[PDB]
Amino acid sequence: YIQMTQSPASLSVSVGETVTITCRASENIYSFLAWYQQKQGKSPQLLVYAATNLADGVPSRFSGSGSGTQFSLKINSLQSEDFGTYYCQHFWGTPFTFGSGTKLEIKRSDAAPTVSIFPPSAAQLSSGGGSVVCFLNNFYPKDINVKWKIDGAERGNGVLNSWTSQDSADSTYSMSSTLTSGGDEYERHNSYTCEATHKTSTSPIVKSFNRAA
Amino acid sequence: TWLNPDPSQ
Amino acid sequence: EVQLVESGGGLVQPKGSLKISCAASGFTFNIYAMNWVRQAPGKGLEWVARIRSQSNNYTTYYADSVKDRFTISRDDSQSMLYLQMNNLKTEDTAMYYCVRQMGDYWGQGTTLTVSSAVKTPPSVYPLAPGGGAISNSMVTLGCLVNGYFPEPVTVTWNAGSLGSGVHTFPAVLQSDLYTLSSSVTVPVSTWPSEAVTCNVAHPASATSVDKAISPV
Ligand SMILES: *[C@@H]1O[C@H](CO)[C@@H](O[C@@H]2O[C@H](CO)[C@@H](O[C@@H]3O[C@H](CO)[C@@H](O)[C@H](O[C@H]4O[C@H](CO)[C@@H](O)[C@H](O)[C@@H]4O)[C@@H]3O)[C@H](O)[C@H]2NC(C)=O)[C@H](O)[C@H]1NC(C)=O
Repeated sequence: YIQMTQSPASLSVSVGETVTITCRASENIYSFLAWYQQKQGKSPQLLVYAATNLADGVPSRFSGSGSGTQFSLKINSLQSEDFGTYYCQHFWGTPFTFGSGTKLEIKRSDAAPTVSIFPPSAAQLSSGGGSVVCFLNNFYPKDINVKWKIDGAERGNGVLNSWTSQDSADSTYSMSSTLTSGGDEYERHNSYTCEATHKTSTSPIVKSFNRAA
Repeated sequence: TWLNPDPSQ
Repeated sequence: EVQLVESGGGLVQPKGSLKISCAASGFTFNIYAMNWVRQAPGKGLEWVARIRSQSNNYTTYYADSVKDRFTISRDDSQSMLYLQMNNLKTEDTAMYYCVRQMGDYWGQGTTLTVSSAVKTPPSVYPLAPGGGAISNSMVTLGCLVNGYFPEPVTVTWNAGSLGSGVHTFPAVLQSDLYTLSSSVTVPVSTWPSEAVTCNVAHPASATSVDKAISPV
């Protein structure tokens, strides 16, 4: 079977920049190779077929080249919309195997997260549960540090975080952090703090609330 | 070929 | 134009069976070879099966991890592509794509979830600010969706009015149960002067909760 190895796994590209994704084939596959772009929550769209042929309704900035065993896709002056995950696939025999993928991010000027803190719902309390939610909205770059503080004492137990995919609109990221606790364990303290550390500043963005206030 | 509906390889 | 619409994907108990479907239109179906491709949540694309046209005696091809277990078939009279899936395993959980010929057109896909976890309606909570000391003209509000199975859920705001300012965060497994939050940024002129409501929908458990966000 033919093993397609793709490179690089991920790229952080700025608008106007040009970049090339390469993809090598274990065996000789002549020119039987296609390129796909996939956007999150969507089906892959065909970019280039038979290695060098631009498919219908695809920008001329997409250039496929290569034949034999080494292949590469090239994007000239990458646009904002060119975000996604790029895959190669050979079509020389069964099974058709794919490259491991190339995650493509849009490079952006740094932006601080807007932090929002939320106390456990009054509806959730009457159910015996208690979750404290913290939103960190529209920031760049991706990596971000969240820490919790109850009554001054830190918390690292029931904290579970979720990032979003970089959005097409402004190219930023968002992240929820949800501290889940007993519901009885909640009412034993009153002060609750959410600390966000990010590239933009060394001083953490603190958002807090008092249960007994 | 790619544009052939059902190519025989 | 050319279109391939998948259907049939749902929650299946492990070692269970499911038939998924692909409806084709906008091209001569009976001359084209067809195939199924899958994509596990978060992972890459895996080719699963291929089936040739009648003129080529319908010869079939499979992936080793699927052989003797999945059977690809087609009804040319109804421009339909099928995939019979028997003895389903955990690793067969994926988005299943209906692909034409060698890859020129892809369907939107149906999700297949192979789990022994039970279907559960979500608990919807409103997220409203607390304490005080507001440092922004825009106030962000949210909805917490707690303890549900399986995926997906659909969170919109105001019947679909609030298009921008909305962030919906993926999901997480803890104990065979999913949890996701949603956020919305609105002016203090708008809120609480207008009624901001979230519209959570869980297709499986036939759930449609609408929660209003009320000042504390
Ligand atoms: C799809 O399947 C069909 C049916 O299996 C298939 O069509 C058949 O193709 C074969 C050729 O491979 C044909 O068989 C030949 O028929 C001719 C004419 O009658 C005979 O002269 C041939 O006889 C020779 O070979 C024999 C050994 O099998 C010897 O005994 C003999 O001495 C000769 O040397 C041979 O039998 C067959 O007629 C067709 N059938 C039809 C209905 O057309 C087709 O190939 C498959 N499709 C594709 C594209 O692969």
